[PDB]
Parts: sequence; C-alpha cells; structure tokens
Amino acid sequence: LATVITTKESSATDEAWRLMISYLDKYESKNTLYHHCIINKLLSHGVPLPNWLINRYKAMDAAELLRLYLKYDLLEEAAELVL
Amino acid sequence: MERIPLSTEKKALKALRICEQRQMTEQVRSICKTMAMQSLCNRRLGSALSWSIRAKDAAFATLISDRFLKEYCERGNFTDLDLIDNLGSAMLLSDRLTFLGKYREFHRM
Amino acid sequence: ILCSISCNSKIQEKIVGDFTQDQNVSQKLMVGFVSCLDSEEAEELLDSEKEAEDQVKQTNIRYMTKIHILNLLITSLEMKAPNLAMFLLGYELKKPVSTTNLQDSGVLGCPRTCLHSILDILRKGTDVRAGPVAVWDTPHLAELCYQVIYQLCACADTSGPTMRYLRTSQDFLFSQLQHLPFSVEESEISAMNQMSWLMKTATIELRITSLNRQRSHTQRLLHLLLDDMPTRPYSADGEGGMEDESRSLSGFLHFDTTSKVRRKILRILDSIQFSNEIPEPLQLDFFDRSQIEQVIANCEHKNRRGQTVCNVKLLHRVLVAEVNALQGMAAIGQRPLLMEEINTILQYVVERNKLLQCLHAKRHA
Amino acid sequence: MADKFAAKFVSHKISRTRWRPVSASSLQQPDVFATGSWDNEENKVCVWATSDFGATSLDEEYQGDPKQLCDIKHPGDVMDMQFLDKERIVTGSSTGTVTIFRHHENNQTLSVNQRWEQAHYHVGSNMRAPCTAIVCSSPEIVSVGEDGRINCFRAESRDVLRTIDDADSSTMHGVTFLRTTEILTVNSVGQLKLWDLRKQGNDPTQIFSVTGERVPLHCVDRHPNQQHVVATGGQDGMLCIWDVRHGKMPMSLLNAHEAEMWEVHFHPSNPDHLFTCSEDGSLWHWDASADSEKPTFLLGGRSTFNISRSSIAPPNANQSLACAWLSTDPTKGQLEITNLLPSSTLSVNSLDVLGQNLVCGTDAEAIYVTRRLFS
Repeated sequence: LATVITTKESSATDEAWRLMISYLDKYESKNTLYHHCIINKLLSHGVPLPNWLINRYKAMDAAELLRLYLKYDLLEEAAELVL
Repeated sequence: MERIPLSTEKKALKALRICEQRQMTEQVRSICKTMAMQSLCNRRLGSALSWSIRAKDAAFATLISDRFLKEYCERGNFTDLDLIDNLGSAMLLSDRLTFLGKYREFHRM
Repeated sequence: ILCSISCNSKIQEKIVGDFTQDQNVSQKLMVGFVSCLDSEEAEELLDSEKEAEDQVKQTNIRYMTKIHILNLLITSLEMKAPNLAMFLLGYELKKPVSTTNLQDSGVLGCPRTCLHSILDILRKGTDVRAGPVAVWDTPHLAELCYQVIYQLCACADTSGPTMRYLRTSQDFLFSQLQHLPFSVEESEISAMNQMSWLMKTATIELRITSLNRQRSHTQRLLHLLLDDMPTRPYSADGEGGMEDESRSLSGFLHFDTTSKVRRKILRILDSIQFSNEIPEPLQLDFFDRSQIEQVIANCEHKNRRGQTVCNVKLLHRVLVAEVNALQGMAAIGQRPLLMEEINTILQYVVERNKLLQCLHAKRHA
Repeated sequence: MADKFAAKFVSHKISRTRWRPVSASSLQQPDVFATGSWDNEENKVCVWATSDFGATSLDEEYQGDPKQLCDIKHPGDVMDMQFLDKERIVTGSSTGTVTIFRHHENNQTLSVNQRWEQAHYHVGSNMRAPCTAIVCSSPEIVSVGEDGRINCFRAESRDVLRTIDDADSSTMHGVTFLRTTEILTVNSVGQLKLWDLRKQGNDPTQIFSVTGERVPLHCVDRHPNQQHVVATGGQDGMLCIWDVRHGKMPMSLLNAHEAEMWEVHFHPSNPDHLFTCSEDGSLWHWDASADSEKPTFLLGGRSTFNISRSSIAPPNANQSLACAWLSTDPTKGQLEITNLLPSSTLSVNSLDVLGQNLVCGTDAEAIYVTRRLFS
C-alpha cells in the first residue's frame, strides 16, 4: 500500500523494509521464526541486521540477540548490548 | 527567494513570475508547495489540488484523496464533475478522482 | 600483445637481435612468411557471401591482424634507429639501393614477400578509372596500401628506392595514380578518405621527383594531375615517364573536344560534401532553456573523439543523476519518458559523431 | 457558431465577464468563466464554460457556443468583481449589497456565503452606498463610488472597518493600486487624485493633470504584480504609464486610438500581454508591460517602447539618446499596435484574455471566443 509517495530518488531498501513489515503483520505479530530466518540468511550473506530490526528485536527480547551474536561471532556487539 | 516569505498572494505571484522568467523548476515547486500548504491550512481543497498538480507532487494530492474518502465514509460526497469538465495528470497521480470519473462514466453508460 | 608491449623506448634491440640470432632461424622465419603470404585472404572461397560466417570471421580476424601489424610497423618506424620495419619487410637500409629492393620481387614465380603480395593484390583488375578489383572487394585494402606507401615515402632514406623499384618494375605509380576518382565505395567518408590519401602520396611523389630533378617524371605527374578527358594507358617514355601530349593527354584527341567535364578533380570535388558538419555534444529541448544550458556547460570534457563529448553511457548516467538530484517526492510514469529521451539523445550523438567523422575527413582532404 | 471562432448570441447585457482561476494556474486549460447579469431583470452571477479547438484537457466539443455550467442568485445588484481567491468572489452593488460567494472546485457549484445587507458600515449598521469599481489585493478589498465614496474590507475577516464618504467633484469611474497607504483615482475629464489611507474632511489632497491632450478617462486597471503599474484607456487615449509611484504631475503622455476604449485587460498567467478593445470593433494586443524589457511586437502609437540588446557598431561616433523633462513627450512605452481586426464588429464592450483564449462581449448582446495565434 503506497502510503509514502514512491519516487526514483530513494532506493528500494525502504520499500523492501515496508514490504517485510506488511508481510509480518499479515502473517503473525508474535512469531519470530521469520525474523530469525531473515537475520540468519543476512548473516550468512555477510552483513548485520538493519538498525530498525535491531531496535524492534531489542524492544522485544535481548537474551536471544546475545545468544545469536555469540553464535555468529559478533563479540563486540554482544558485549555492548549486554552492557 | 526561498528565505523571503511567500505567504501573501501578491509577493507569491511576484516570486512565481520572477522564477518563471528565470526559467527554473525547484523554486517553482517550492512556491507551489508553500501556497498549497497555506491553502490547506486555510481549508482550500481545490486550490491545494491545483497547486499540487502544478508542482507535480502527490503528497497533497493523496491528502485530499483521503479527505474525500473520509467525507464519503461520513456522509457520502461523490458529486465531483471537475474531472469531467477538465482532465490532466491528477487522475494518474491520485486514485480518488479517477474513481469518481469511472463511477460517473459507469452511471452515464 | 606485441603492439601493447611496444610502447616504451629502447626495447626493440632485443627483438632485433632475436630476429637474426641464427641463419637457420631466419631461413625458417622466411619460409613461414612465404607460406603465410601464399594465401591468407582468397576470393570466392574465403571471401564469400552465401556460405557460412566462418570464412567472414576468419577474413575479419586476418584484417585485424594486418591492422595490428601495420600499427606495430609504424610505431617502430616513429622512433629512431634501429627499427623493426625493415626486419618485418625483409629489406634493410644498410645495403645499397641496387641490393635493397630485390629485382625478383614481382615476377610471379619467386619467393613470395610483401612486394609479391602487393603485386598480386594490385595487378588483378583494371588499373584505370574506378580502381581495380581491390576497391570492389574491400576499400580497406587500398586504404592500408596507401597508408603503407605514405609511411614508406615520408622517410628520406626510404622514399627513393621504393618509388625507384615501383617505376622500374611495371610502372606501379601510374597505375596507382590512375585510380582517381573512386567510384566503387560503400560510403562517401571512405571515398573521400581514399581520395585524400592518394592525393597525399601523389603530392609526396611529385615533391620527391622535383627534389631529385626528374623532368620526365614531373611532366608525367603534371599531365596526370591536369588531365581532363579520360586518357588511355600508354608506355612511351622519353626519359622516365610521359613527356608529350599524345601519350598522356590522348583523351582530348580521342574525344575531339575539350571542356570542364568528366575530370578527376572535378569528380572528386562533386563527390566530396559541401555542407558543413557541426558536431554538437549535448542538446536538450524538453525542459527550461536555463537548465538545458547549465547541463550543457556542466557536460564539457575531452574524451577520445577529439571534441567536448562524453561517453555514450556516461552522458546518460550523468543525465540520470542530474534529473534524479532535482526532484521532490512524486515520480511516477517518468521512467519511460526518461528512457525515450535517453534513446533520442543517443541517436542524436551518434549522428553527431558521424558528422564529426565527415568533418574530419573533409579537413584531411 | 459552427465555423472559425466561436460566436454566440446570449441576448443579455455583457456587464462584468471574467475568467475564473478554477481552470487556470493548473494543468487544465482555461475555459470556465463567470458573467454578471447587470441591467437585466435579475442580477445573477452565471458561471459558464466555453468551447475551444482541440482537446488538451477534456475540452468541450462542437465548434463553439459556451454553455452555462452553474448560476447563483442574490437580491443585490451586480457591478464588478476582482478575483482575490479561486473559491472567494466578492461582488458589489449600487444599492449597498455586497455578495461574497463560495465556489466549490470539487463540486463546480456556487453557494451563497455572505450577503452584507448592511455593508459599508463603520459606526453602526443599515447603510446603503453605491459602488462603481471594486478591486482586491493582499489584504484589502477597496471599492469606489461616484461621489468619492471609498469602502475598505479586510481579507482575514468578514467585516467593514473603513467607509469614507466625502464630497468630490466630477465623476470617478475605476480605481487602481499603488501600495498599502496610497490610492490613485482617475476622473471623467482628465484629472488624477492621490489620496492616503488616513484622509479626513473634504478637499482632495493632490490633484494633477497632463498638459497638451486631456480626454475623458474611462477604464483603468492595475498590474497584478507591481501595484504602481497602471494601464488606462479612455476616449482619444491619455494614459500615464509609470514604473513607479512618485513625482507630482505625471510626465508620461501616450495619446493614441481616437476611438473610445471601454476596457483594457491583462494576461493573468503571464502579466506581460495587454488586450485593449475599441468602440468600432477592434482588439489590439500589446506586449511587454513597461517593466518587462523585451523586443517589442511591432510599433504603432505615440510611445517610446522598450530597449533591447544592441551590437555591431561602426568605428565612427554614434549616440545614445539624451535627457529631457517635459509633460508632452512620452516616457514609458506600452502601446504596441497589432493589426488584428480593422473593422468587423459594429460595437465592442469588454474583453478578457487568458493563456491563449480571448472572450469578448459586445454591446449588441453577443459574445465572441477567439484562440490566439501570435505571441
């Protein structure tokens, strides 16, 4: 749903973000397996999860983030988050 | 010209003619958006739509479209023969005017 | 690879030594050169139009290889001694003039060399108007031949023996100069380019003959230059070429009249273009003229063509960035229009590049 | 009618006809206008739509003949009006009945908003004062009468806070602008009166005239941008076009067109094209409204025109005008006579141009719609 007027200036990153938000809202607002698979594939590609994903899952939980960072060798991020 | 005020119609038209003689586009769009938000604050839906279709912007167009949507949901306002009187790119920029035109065409047919 | 390597200075000594480090190696290289020059671009068989594309691809590869060989030759000749041109041609400059150009080159029964290949490609056909068979086959062959002749005549210690052998053989200079004007061509650009190259080599031959004091040769050159009616090929030489008006200017006596029509220079002037080809880099007309002029002034930088034009893709990328950096929030239905504008600008700059090539050929003429 | 330019016989007095900015200043092409029904049975403002050639924004078909899209009714009379806003229209009356109507763009209809039965009030109510010319600007609407009566209304509120009723001589028809504290009025003989925002008592402040030719001044209008630019058209021609608003007597004298000019309109979109009507059936188009320095579109008329770029001079010695001060020779150019219609109509009342279409209401109860082809 084109809430914000689309343009050729901004890239498709925000478009894909809003698409994922709408898909999660249509599927389940409590099941985190989709976010888990998404961030797992992103880390397998070679890039940490975006800042808004970080904020959302931090307002959700925290110990899961720490465990996933310790498993994916993000020692500095996990240390800062647990601190 | 962007720091000077563009509220009164006199200086607004003055700056519009100045930038038109200078042959610009960003200043024209800025003046159009300013006068459009002024008309929206003063409750001028038609003037806001005209300024939006002049600036080729869609924000105010979608705002007026949602206003028409909520007006139809409240009371049911659909008598808008402005699209049948004149057309352009507003029907492509928005969807409420296109829906009203399609409904009028369906009724006539 | 050799052409990309040969770009510095004082490096050709190693290859000069390795070309003649052994008499057996030199003999094997000469045998290989003979075997390669025996047949490399044959007509009908390799130069076909109804068969497969493999022969066309092979001929194009051979033509590109010849282009690169000539480029290496001119790059080695542009520098000081020693040069690879003599080693690749088979005739050095240390030997006297009587032994530089071998008299056995041009008999059709001797070891095939560069002179043998030139004779084989320039003897078949009609050595008169509209060129022989080389112009009918491919004008690029005549172009590279004229380029090689000009490169050989530009040198002071090489222009002499070259034209000396060309005249003592079967009078090749007259047959080469009688090709004007050109008629069997595929484009006026290539036509006027060939005309300009042939006029340049004819003028350099006239200058060399005037410096060497060759009265008969200068008379023959002036007769062939000022000849109006199409004359007939003759062979009467009073000293070294044409000298009377019956053997060189026989067209007047053959036509029983004289005027200013059907002349070589007149046909060349009628074939070359008269209109001016002004090349424009970028020209827009869909927005404001102020923004158009600003974009034109911003897109001004040198490239490879010689003017202030940009790359075919770089100019479109710059235009896309410019139309993207000056927007607002709404941008729907503009991508097809931008693509159409980019295609029109590409066609415009292609036409302007063609006009630039035309203007360069006119300037060369 | 059915060929060439549109010609309709509405059979009614073409008083004030003005093109609305509803179809203008946007992607749509102008075609919707409004007409007052003065000197008839019922003074009603009727919004009509013309029929132009082609179809650039869903225009009307046929070959012409405008059609009434809507109409409004009010017990007051109809004098004239100035488009202050697209949805707001304030019309005065000779019986003291100011009608402020609300036009809905999203509905293409008219709604009676305000009907000031006690207009021109400041120290009470129930006041009736006639009006002749009403013109609006930011943020005041000024209306003038015949005996020098001036009325001022605000654009931010629906009330009257200034009504000056004095005793002036002759008759004043029309009113231009200058600033927020100066008012220039023309007389029916050839006088120009300059008044301030705070004027009390009788006796006008500054009265000026033009030496040489003094003909009765008729229509007068102001520039939509710079207020100090005035376009006047009277009997034998006597306008004082000036790019400023200083000096005592006007040093400008532009005398042309012996026929009486009833109305001179401006181009609302690009204020650089003036259209003047003649009483013998002629429509003149002038370019470059004084301030705009551009190559003139043909000469014509006793005017100085404008200057452009000059190059290529001989190595000798040239000149570049001089300096002089006289109340006879013109100073500011404006009149650019363009031969369009020498003598085709028996009479012409008013005319109005917008974008590329010109409407013209004649004195014989008829209207003409012409698409311009020049520039």
